[PDB]
Amino acid sequence: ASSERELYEAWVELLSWMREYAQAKGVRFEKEADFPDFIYRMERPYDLPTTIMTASLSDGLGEPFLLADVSPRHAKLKRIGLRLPRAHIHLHAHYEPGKGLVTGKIPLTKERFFALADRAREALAFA
Amino acid sequence: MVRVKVNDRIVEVPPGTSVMDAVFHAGYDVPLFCSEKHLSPIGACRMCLVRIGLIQWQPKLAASCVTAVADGMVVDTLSDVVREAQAGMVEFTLLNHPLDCPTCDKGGACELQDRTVEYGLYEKPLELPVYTRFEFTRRHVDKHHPLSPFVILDRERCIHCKRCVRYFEEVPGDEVLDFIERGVHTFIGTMDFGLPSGFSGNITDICPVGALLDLTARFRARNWEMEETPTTCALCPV
Amino acid sequence: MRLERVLEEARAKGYPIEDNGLGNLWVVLPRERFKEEMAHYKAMGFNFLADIVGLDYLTYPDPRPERFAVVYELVSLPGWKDGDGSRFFVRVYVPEEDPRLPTVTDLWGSANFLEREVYDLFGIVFEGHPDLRKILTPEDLEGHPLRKDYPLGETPTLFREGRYIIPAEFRAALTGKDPGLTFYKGGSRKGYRSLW
Amino acid sequence: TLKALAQSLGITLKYLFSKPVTVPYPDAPVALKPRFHGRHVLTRHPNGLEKCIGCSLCAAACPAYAIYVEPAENDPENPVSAGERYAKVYEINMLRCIFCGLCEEACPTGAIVLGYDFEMADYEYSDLVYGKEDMLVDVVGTKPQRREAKRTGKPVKVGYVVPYVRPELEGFKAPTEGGK
Amino acid sequence: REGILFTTLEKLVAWGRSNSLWPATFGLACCAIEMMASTDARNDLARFGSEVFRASPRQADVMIVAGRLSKKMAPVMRRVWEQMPDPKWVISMGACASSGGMFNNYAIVQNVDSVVPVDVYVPGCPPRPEALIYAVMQLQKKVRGQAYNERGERLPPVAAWKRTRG
Amino acid sequence: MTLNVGPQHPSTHGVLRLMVTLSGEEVLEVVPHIGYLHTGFEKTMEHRTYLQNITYTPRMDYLHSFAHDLAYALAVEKLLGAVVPPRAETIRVILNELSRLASHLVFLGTGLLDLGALTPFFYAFRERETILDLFEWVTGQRFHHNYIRIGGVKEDLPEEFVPELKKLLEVLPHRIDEYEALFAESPIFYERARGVGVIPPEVAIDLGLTGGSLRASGVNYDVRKAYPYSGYETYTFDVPLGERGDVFDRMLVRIREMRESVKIIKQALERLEPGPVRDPNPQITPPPRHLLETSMEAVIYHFKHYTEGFHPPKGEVYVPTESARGELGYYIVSDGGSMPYRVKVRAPSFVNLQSLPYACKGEQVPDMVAIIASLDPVMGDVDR
Ligand code: SF4
Ligand code: SF4
Ligand code: SF4
Ligand code: SF4
Ligand code: FES
Repeated sequence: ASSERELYEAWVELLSWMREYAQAKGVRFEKEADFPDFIYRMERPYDLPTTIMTASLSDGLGEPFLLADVSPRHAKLKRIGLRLPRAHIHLHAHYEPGKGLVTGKIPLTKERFFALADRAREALAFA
Repeated sequence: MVRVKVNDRIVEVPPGTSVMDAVFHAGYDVPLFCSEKHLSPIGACRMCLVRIGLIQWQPKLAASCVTAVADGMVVDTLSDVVREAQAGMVEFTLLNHPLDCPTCDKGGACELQDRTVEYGLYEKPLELPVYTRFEFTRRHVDKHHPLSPFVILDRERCIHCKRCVRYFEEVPGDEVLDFIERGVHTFIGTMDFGLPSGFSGNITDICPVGALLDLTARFRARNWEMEETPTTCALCPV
Repeated sequence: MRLERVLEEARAKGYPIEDNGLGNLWVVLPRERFKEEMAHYKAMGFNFLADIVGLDYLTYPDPRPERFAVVYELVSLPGWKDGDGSRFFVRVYVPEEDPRLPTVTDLWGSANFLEREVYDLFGIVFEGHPDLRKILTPEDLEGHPLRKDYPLGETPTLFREGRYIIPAEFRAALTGKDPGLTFYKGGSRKGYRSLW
Repeated sequence: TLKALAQSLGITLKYLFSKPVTVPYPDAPVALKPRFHGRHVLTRHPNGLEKCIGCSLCAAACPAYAIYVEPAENDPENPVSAGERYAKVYEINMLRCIFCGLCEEACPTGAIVLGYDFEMADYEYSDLVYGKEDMLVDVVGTKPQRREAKRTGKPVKVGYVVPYVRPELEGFKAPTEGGK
Repeated sequence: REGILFTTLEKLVAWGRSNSLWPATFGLACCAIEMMASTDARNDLARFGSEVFRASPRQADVMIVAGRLSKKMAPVMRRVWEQMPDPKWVISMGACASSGGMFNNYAIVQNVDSVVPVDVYVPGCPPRPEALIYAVMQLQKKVRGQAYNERGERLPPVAAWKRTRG
Repeated sequence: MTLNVGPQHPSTHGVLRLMVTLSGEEVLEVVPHIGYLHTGFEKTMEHRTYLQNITYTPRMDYLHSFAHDLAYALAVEKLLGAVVPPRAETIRVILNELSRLASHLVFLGTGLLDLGALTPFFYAFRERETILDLFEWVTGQRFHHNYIRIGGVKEDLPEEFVPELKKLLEVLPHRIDEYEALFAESPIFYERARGVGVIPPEVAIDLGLTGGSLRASGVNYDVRKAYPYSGYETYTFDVPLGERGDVFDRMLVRIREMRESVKIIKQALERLEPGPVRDPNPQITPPPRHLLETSMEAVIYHFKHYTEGFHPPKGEVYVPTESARGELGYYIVSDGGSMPYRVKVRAPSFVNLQSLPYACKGEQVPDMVAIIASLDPVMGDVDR
């Protein structure tokens, strides 16, 4: 319901992290997508806390090692997903009220995400 | 030659031939996505599924194109059930096809697009339209990946055109691509990272979506606007 | 209904009878027999000769017997003290080689000018017509203009730094003959209609 | 006959003393309705980001072909519009603009939104092919109006009012019964 | 010999000329019907030196080329133009005239300015009457010489020395 | 002598070059010479889309614009068999009749202007402005309109439309009368009009005249009755008629029409309620734009519609209609392209003009001006 909001707020959060890691390691970031519902929004209420629907971390070859996508506004089954290229690792962030934002059921933290990132970055290291 | 009747018209057309071609000769038509000129079919698009009588009717709609012909055959294409199904498959196709039309530069050449509008439309005279049954979030995957000094790749364009991968086998017999993950997780990639084949660029044309485009003319003009000037090459003695 | 005594006759004389499901009807005649046939109709109580549309079938994506075809629309004004509302077309395919045809000035003075237009726009000389002149176009431009063959006359539109558009390839538009970018078409893009 | 002649005069005489109904221009603003079609404005988001992407849908719609549009792909770091494509050149030849409105209907960014302008007229052909920056939601007048207002140093007015904005426009505030 | 070449005269006479504008409309289009509108019935023109609104160049020198035209009209218009007195102004009214709107065709004449020189364009088909007012206000101050172009560039106080006058 | 009355004169503004064979005090015959304007719309429109063609339709009728438009609309609609919502159809008649009134306003406005006393024009124009204000409201356009769209108009009415519409229906009856008041008495009116404008009903058909010329000679011939098309079937109203071909008769007819038109308005308002405004088959109709946001299939069809535009099937089509100016209709051959393979326009006024040397037999020289004017020339019919 309003789950939505905290999720969005979480999505920003996560994104923020993605940038941080990006700068931290100096690794390449690229915003991928923006909301359809921003484009074709044109007088109908927009209030999303960012404009960004999809964004990714790339190796420095334009090849991502990590993709990060939010669900759109009215697009049901609202979750945020991650997936590591060539790994078949598909992560489904739910939000759980009374907890926070959970990875399956385990609460996400930044470090979790960093660990995922480093193992990605270093392992797959396509370039 | 083989005695074919597609619906209301009969044609001779020698044997070993695809139903499909006789269909088009007959001035009857179907949506088509997998198989292509100068290339061995596969069943993959499954768009050429018809029913046939020879006189009974198959219990499973065979890809006409893939099947050979038969004398005394009836081919049914104006089938109500076909049309419904066409739409069906269309919808299925559209499930993750990312919305990008205005900036899609497959565009006027989005044959896919044209089939959609040709053969699609909900089963219901309407008093209210329908558009979907889908509503869940789409897949989000790979884009803005330069594939080559000439070719940009934004992956979620692909319909799983298998055409290019196929091309590489059929035509040069030199391969550089492959499907990667399985099922829905799948997607085509290279591991050449820049394809050192002397023939490559034709895939742009082959790509029945806008995944492989000429970056050099990316965001420079629109499909319809161009004058497509048939003329002659001289850059090789061919 | 006035129509019907024409219809049985038409059938009797074996003339092909076109019909659109929109309830519009043509009668395909030869040139020769037209005049008299049409004479008989006015006599049979055909009030009003509404139209003469000259047709150029230079390029068509189906075969037709002739390139030039005329079409009359005859009507019976029921609001008049005679008439039944009996409205129907007569089509008459026309040799390109002879752009002749006897007038129907003879049965309506409306015709006069109508046929004049048709000389201008398509090449047809209607036999037995006083005055051919353009009544609608220059006589300094020749070639019986408004034909498919006839030029379309475009000019590039101009924008800053001389940047221009050429209309005739700008268009994403098409004809049925035309294929566009697509290698084929079917479905909707081969037309569509409804019944529901 | 004769009676009438008198009656004729009668009514007109009523009207003579009637205080008239005409509106002076540009001394009381012209009355327009919100659906009115003036000079196209190019809109933007509150994100300060131009809506248009060089959609160029309009261009198929324009029967006059009144649009010269050079496209471009936005800066990734500094995108002039959030999109990945924008209109690197946006020209409109007003000398033949159809102001299709169908234009608006095709544009999906809703970039193009007819204005309330009509105060356009100049002496030179090529000045009347209005540019991008003249076609915004950020200008303060018509090209000649503005060009006058600098050399003269005078401010602006446009002499129209609507009952209220059209919802479609949502940037620029026009004089609306409360301006001129 | 036309009222110039002393400080006094030129401003005087120019005020005279500017304020007395006598429109001769050259309808052949929808423009006309809006033009009769443009005359009366909401707004006036008599306060801009116009009782002349009608067909004699023997009454006017303000040429309003109002409407989309054909080949057949070019020499005609030319000649009509010629049968005006020596100072004379050319309004090119509306899109239909000015550059041929939405027609690209042999029949038509595109870019009316071909046939005769122009000093004022006023686009829009239809335009608003009021735009025409704005235009003649332009044309007023234009012949007054208190005008430029959009590049600051000055210009003569007449339409009639861009091609030959007579 | 053969007198040469050239174009643009005096304020009659037909391109008219007229060879008047005179007796030096009478008209014998006029050989009209015309066609000094022309475009060849019919050509051009085969080089534009169907949607595009709707641009062209009001651009050849200064008067009742919407009728051309409608007639063309109908033809298309028939062809692919599309239907129109009832409310849509309501709106369509309203605009149509509003446009008829407009036409009449202009007809009589010009009538006065052309010759006779000049002034009342301006009053008729006041009303015209009112009408224009109504058009402005709903279509944002003074005239020329595109509000009508395929499947029905393209958006809902203003609420603001309702007050003003009532308002003007209040004023008009009285106003109409007062214009009429100028004519029927004024024994000079008689002496200018009655005798002239002669032509037998029989010859009206032979040379082709259309209603309000034909019905100006009181011959009942409403194409809205005879080939009744939408809504009018179920609307009462009668035919206004004269009973002889003269100027005199014409003039009075028109006044009566207006009153009929007003009752039709009145009827219409009753029959007006919410509803979709165009056909909801998105195959054939462009979709709502509040849904691009939503589905791909929307986006696809939308994109497609406004680019390529549909393919109607192969066919010829014609519908007869009653315009303000007479028998209107489009004979449209489509080959199933994105543009038609033939656009024939039935232009009534043009056919009505054929009857001019006839109409103007043996007439008197100051009278001949009026006799042209009385027939109503819109040059678009003629010139095309
Ligand atoms: S591939 Fe085709 S359907 Fe997809 S965005 Fe591009 S043009 Fe549109
Ligand atoms: S990239 Fe294109 S051609 Fe290749 S499989 Fe995908 S859809 Fe087919
Ligand atoms: S104004 Fe709209 S339609 Fe035109 S290019 Fe911009 S986004 Fe596209
Ligand atoms: S610009 Fe418009 S109003 Fe003027 S003549 Fe042309 S079509 Fe008519
Ligand atoms: S063409 Fe695709 S299954 Fe045959």
